[PDB]
Amino acid sequence: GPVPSRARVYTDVNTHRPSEYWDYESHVVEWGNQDDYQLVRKLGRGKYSEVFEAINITNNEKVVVKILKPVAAAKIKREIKILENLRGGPNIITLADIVKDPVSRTPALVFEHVNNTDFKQLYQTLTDYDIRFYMYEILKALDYCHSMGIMHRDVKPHNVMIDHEHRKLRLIDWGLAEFYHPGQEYNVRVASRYFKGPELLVDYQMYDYSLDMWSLGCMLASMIFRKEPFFHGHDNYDQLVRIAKVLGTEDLYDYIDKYNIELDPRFNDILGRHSRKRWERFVHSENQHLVSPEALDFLDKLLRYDHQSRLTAREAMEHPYFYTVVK
Ligand SMILES: Cc1ccc(O)c(C(=O)O)c1
Repeated sequence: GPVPSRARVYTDVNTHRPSEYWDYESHVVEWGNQDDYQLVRKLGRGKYSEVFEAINITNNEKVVVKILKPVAAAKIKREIKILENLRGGPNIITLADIVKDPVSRTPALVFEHVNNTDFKQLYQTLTDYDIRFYMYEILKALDYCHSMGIMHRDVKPHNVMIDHEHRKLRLIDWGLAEFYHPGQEYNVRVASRYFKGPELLVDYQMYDYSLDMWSLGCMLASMIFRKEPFFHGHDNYDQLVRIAKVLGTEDLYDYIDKYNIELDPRFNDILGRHSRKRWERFVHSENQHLVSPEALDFLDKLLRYDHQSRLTAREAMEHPYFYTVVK
């Protein structure tokens, strides 16, 4: 069957820690007071929660309340533990409280206020400098959570909250996040279609932090090339074909050969034969001011089929693309 894989960094972070850290099922939730929070307006509803702008009446501060749907139980406890472990980390959303919602009778997570604007609202109109600046800020969040033994697994523009006026960023929605344990097989039904890594699309379960680096590369490609999304699949199958039209089929078959993966036979009639395209193929008069040799070299090193070959978050922070960013 498939050949096993291990992360090349932060491999054994969870193995050395006491079970209290990663055994989210044994965690005891310290319940706050639901009356401290007054709901103001509904911001949105996703698959697993409803999100509201609210006010913390004990200090008049604005907060965000995420009321969980009563679907999964193990999933709820995992999100709370991950948020508590990461609290105070660079550009990580701050969990302020956990209360029991009086109506839904489910946990409600209370977060520090952020502007009601996601990165998808701004990321197609940034300058070259601001793409570099904000990507460096996202990398600080990813290296921190990876160093803490956690993969986000849902990196996408909607999950990056930005306050452009204040040049501040937060990585949000840790509901799909998981503790990395070497040799563990994970569910491939994570991330949004356009940001899914080839490991998810070929059903390779022993993936790691590097999945977040492919999703980050998809975001960068969409920003520097002004193409939303960069890989525009009609479904999870066509998503891999769209990737193969850019990266080529030869490196795809080498990746599948290396990990001894059984590619779904559905692909035999749709994948075709494609050579790797040079990154200059995507450059045009409308995006050329966002492209540089450094941007293309950095993107090339994130968008690799082999998850073990992608830059790690710390390696990404060292790249020449960020030499222009004031630190
Ligand atoms: C601050 C904020 C806003 C919306 C959200 O959905 C989240 C979250 O899921 O963590 C956080």
